[PDB]
Amino acid sequence: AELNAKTLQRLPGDNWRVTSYSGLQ
Amino acid sequence: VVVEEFDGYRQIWRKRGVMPMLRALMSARNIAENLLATAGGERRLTDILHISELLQEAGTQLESEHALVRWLSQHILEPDSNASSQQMRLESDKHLVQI
Amino acid sequence: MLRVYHSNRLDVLEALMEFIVERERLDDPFEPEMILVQSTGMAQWLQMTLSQKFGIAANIDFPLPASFIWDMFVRVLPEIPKESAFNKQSMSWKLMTLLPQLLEREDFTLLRHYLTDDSDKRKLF
Amino acid sequence: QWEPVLTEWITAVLQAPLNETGVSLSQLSARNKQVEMEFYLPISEPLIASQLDTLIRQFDPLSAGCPPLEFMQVRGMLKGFIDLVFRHEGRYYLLAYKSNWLGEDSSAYTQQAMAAAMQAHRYDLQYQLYTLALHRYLRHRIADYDY
Amino acid sequence: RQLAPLGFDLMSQKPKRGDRSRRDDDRYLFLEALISAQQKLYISYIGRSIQDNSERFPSVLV
Amino acid sequence: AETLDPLRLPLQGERLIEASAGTGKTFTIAALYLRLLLGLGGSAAFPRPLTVEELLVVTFTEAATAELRGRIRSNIHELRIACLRETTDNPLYERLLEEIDDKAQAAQWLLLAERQMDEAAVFTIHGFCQRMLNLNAFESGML
Amino acid sequence: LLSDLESSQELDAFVDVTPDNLLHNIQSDILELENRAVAGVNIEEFSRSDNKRPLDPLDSSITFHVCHSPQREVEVLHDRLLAMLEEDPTLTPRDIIVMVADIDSYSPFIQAVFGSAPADRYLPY
Repeated sequence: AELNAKTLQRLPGDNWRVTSYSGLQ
Repeated sequence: VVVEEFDGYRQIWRKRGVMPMLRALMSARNIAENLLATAGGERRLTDILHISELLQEAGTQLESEHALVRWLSQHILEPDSNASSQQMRLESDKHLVQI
Repeated sequence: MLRVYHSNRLDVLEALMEFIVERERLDDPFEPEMILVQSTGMAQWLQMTLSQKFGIAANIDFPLPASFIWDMFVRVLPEIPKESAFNKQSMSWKLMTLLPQLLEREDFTLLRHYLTDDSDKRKLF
Repeated sequence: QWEPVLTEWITAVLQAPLNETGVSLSQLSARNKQVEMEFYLPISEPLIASQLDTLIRQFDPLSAGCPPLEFMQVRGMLKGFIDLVFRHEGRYYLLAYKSNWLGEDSSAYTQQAMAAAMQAHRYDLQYQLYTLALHRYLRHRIADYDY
Repeated sequence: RQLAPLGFDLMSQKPKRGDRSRRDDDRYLFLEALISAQQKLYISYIGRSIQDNSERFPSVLV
Repeated sequence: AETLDPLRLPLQGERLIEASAGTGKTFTIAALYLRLLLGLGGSAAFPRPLTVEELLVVTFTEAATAELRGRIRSNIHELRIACLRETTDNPLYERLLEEIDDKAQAAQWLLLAERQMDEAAVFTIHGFCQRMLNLNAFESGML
Repeated sequence: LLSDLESSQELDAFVDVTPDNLLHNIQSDILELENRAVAGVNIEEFSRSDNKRPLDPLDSSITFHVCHSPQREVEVLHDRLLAMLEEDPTLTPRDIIVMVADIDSYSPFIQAVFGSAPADRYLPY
């Protein structure tokens, strides 16, 4: 029989990260 | 083109690891569908997946990339039987004569 | 006065701590605020929630209960060093010297039967 | 062998005052000083580098050169570890430590070379975030606060 | 996770109120994981063996 | 030899059970485990009821020990339900409920056995030997 | 130990949870301290089954999953987390936590099934 897979519409997550000054340089 | 895609596979293998490189190789070449279409290739595909799982289990304990290749060549040269490195059952849905 | 705050979830306790801090401010600005936690993730989540509520989260000390109790022992009673003489490694290295000295006693014959069979200073440590 | 030269160098550091009025480090009591202040700073907007570097260059005079760095939109928390915060005559001050200084052996470490090092290593953003964190800390702690 | 006592410890012989054990700590961790879940709770355990297809029973808490 | 009844076996001294191929050995083991937990048998019973941490079960295969632990846990839960309901659908459970006079104390003991089922002393041979070597290390001389 | 203190000031701030879901039902039964387990002492309580609480078939709050290997377990978990992210439009992966009994045994499998996802499927871990 025929079978298909579901597809995610959007991105799973935004750019959320707890960084420091060295992360921004 | 083959050398370029193998260099991309080497870059994925150096950046992301073993199983991402093997999954990108099995998805771009589409070799899993061809092995499932071939009669008698499901056991070969399960053996390939188990070898990939064992290579990923042995690749986290090693830093160098050639060290995993030397470990795989040694375990090929060493036929010793461990509880994790044995062959599994290929299929369970299809009924087979069990010796 | 010892205040005990019973609550079902942790967000109500965090809101009550925020209301306590915003209600009564500290007289000394450089005085650290002692918040007793057990793990590092709890202190990190408390720091993130206090930074989200206040706009900043700094000079907040998260010590162990044993470390805070020993600090209060040092601060209240004088003539006390900052480190305890009875620690795990210190008592281990003391007992490794004291146990061969006490093998001649009658009360330590069980440790003598456990120790004097074969010893390359492995069972003793 | 380095120990007897290092301690007198330390006293040479301690004898040198670091203020606009000439306040040394020996005049700071234990309650006035605070070493290694850890702060968390929240941000709910996507941090755009083009909208931030222009706002820095509008007021900071050291941003004449220094072409702007590129980073993604960062939304969430920012960690920071200030080396020292100390008060004196009713005024708060910040102090940080940089000690690599490999390329200088003579007395050429003037204000121009230090400004060039600040522009090269981009410590202006770090000092501006430190001033923002100290302003928020003194606003949250001390009532009736003026910057 | 079961951690057997040393055997010659006197705290395991006569327990008090303030005594702490790893089994009770794990049960309280399971209680805090049940309470702390707000929207969705997912639980997965190995039920069938990959080697001999043997039935693997779950924990007593589940 | 004699025939074996799981509710009439005297649990005194040494007994030798010869379970043939295909017989309910794991069921007889679970029945004797419930008998040792509840203290049943009358004159052939134990002088005192024992807890879960006092019944030692030794089986070689680890999967056999896991299956026996799961089956004993299921039997404890089923007997607790049948004692709370005073009824069951199994004849051996019916005779087990008929053998006891009290229901509240037996239900409390079965509840404490269900709660202490994680600390059950059902180990293998080498596991029991390692546990006895690590527990009483002084008289044995083990690291 | 807390109730034994003499000069303790006890304050209670309990937010009640409306029992609609199964997890909210369990939390309400824990908070209200009541026994909803039907033993069935009589045959009338054993025959009828509508005396319990109704559970909707679409309630996916608490689910129990049986897997065959540590690889397939987290491979199912990744697809279920993708389905949960697709089911709710406002859902952050920061608000999702995964706790394992042993981290060192499952962490190779977790990293393997989390690194193999494509760019449209990859969630940060």
